[PDB]
Amino acid sequence: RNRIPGRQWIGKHRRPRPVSAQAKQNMIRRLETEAENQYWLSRPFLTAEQERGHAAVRRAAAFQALKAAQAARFPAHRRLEEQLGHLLVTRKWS
Amino acid sequence: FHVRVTLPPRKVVDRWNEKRAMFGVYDNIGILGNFEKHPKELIKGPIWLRGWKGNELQRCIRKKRMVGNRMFIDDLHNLNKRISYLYKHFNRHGKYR
Amino acid sequence: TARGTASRFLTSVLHNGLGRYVQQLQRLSFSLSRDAPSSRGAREFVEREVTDFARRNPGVVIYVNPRPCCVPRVVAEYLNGAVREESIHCKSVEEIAALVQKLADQSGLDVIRIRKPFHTDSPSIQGQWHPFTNKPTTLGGLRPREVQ
Amino acid sequence: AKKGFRAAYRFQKELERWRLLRCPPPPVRRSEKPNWDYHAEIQAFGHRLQETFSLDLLKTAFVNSCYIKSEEAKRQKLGIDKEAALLNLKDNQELSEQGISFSQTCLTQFFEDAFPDLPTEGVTSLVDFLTSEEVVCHVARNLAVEQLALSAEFPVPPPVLRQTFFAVIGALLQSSGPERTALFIRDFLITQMTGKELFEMWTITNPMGLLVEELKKRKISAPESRLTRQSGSTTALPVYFVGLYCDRKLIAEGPGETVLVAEEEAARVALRKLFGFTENRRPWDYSKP
Repeated sequence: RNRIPGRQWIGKHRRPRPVSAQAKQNMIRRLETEAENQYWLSRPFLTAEQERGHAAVRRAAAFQALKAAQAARFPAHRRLEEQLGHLLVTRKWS
Repeated sequence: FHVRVTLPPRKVVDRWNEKRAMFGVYDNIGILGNFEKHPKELIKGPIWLRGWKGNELQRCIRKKRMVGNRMFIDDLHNLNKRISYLYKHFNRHGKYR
Repeated sequence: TARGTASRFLTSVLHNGLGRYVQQLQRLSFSLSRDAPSSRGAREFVEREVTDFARRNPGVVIYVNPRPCCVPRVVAEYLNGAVREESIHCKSVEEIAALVQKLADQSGLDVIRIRKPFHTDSPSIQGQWHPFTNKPTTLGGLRPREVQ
Repeated sequence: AKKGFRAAYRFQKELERWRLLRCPPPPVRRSEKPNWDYHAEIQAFGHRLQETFSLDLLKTAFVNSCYIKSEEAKRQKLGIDKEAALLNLKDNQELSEQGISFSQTCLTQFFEDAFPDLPTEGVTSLVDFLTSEEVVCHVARNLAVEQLALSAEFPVPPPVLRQTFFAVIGALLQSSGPERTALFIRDFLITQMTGKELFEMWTITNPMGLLVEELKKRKISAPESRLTRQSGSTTALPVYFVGLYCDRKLIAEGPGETVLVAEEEAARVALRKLFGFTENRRPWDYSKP
């Protein structure tokens, strides 16, 4: 006897749904977490000047690793043991 | 999907009969034979198919060129229709244009 | 599906494992083929493993028949009276050895969905709840409305 | 006309399964089936229970008078000369008697030492229950004693299987001292008593009179039936709890559908405490000295 014209949550008339005390709790909890976040995000150990190139040694080597990893790709060695090993199918017990 | 209730007679094949035992006997004829007769000559079959290959269209058009005028009216006609169908199906249809 | 099959509660045969463990596998009978390829794995297991397996499991009898047969099978038989069939057909030696080692340590009780993980007797030690257990007693066992 | 051999042949297996379903096969001796070596079985039997038998005595143990009588029937009707070497077979009679006597002696000592408060009739009935046709038949069946027994009529009727089983015991008593056979009996017999109640195997139908007798014997005066809790008296499903009082102390209490059944139950409980068979009693010891 009460309708919600169209689709429930979409159009220019929607279902009225109210905010609840639970939802307020959750929102505030999450805020408090963020506040504490930016407090700890505020104070760097090194300055911007001090941190220049502080590892350029490692970051070159990481990339050398990433390169070598690909350089290593070739079709694998094929060995005698497999081709002749296949002959073991006909093995006779006599 | 009703299946056989009675066992068949076990088929005895002697693989040592003349045909299977002689199989592939003259195959190397050219090489071991100081090449004179080439292995194509070992082929016993339809007169337009010997030592030659092709997909369905080539088979049909080949047969029509070689043995065509010795054909019966009906198989000749069906040969013409088949050549037509295969022709426009290979040329005008497919996924890979 | 669990509504398709039967079920059993968790069980031991003859209260096994209480007094002593009695290994439940009784006889083990292989049938291989000396000539045919599908029995290849079954052959090697007979050469290398069967000796050491028999030494390790004094209780189980092991029968081994080469016969003109196309699908190598091993038939386990249990102290329970249960019989279990396997095909060792076209398997490696490590695979035969593994399978036989699975057969060795099973009860022979059927593999079917077990209803609850534990079988208890006398679960109830010190008491078992009944509706009156926690209610207070009154004077002269009088009802709620009664007069004496 | 080139068929599946795989098809027809595979269907042959189904056809056989259906034959086995509509006519159940009569049970056949494992000795008559394809894989059998009797000496290997005998040796293995002993090896898997960790017992030392002179194989002579064990072979003696599985021989029954029935097997001998049938062997003589065949020796007479086929004109075959058997008698001497067949009379040398030495049936299990002596071994079975040794077995039962020492077995009952053993159990009786076990219960006597475990539950000091049981009356003569009690240890009598318990022993009678562990040695009962049913229980021994069961345990014997599961140890593959039925399979290894030589007798006519392969289903091997219970009175046979029992003899056969105790024959093994006597045979152990010869090879190993009473100390070893003690452990065996307490392992494969006493365990059958796990979970079962006292008056389940007593069958005594007069709980009240027996309770009064035991209380008189204990110099305890007056068992008094008193009604503790009851839910619904007018319902098709009433519930009663009768307590039993000896000098204002509550000796036991029980549930029921009527006042009578409740009395009986409280009596059972009292009897259980007095005699010592209770849910709280220590589980049976297992240790190997």
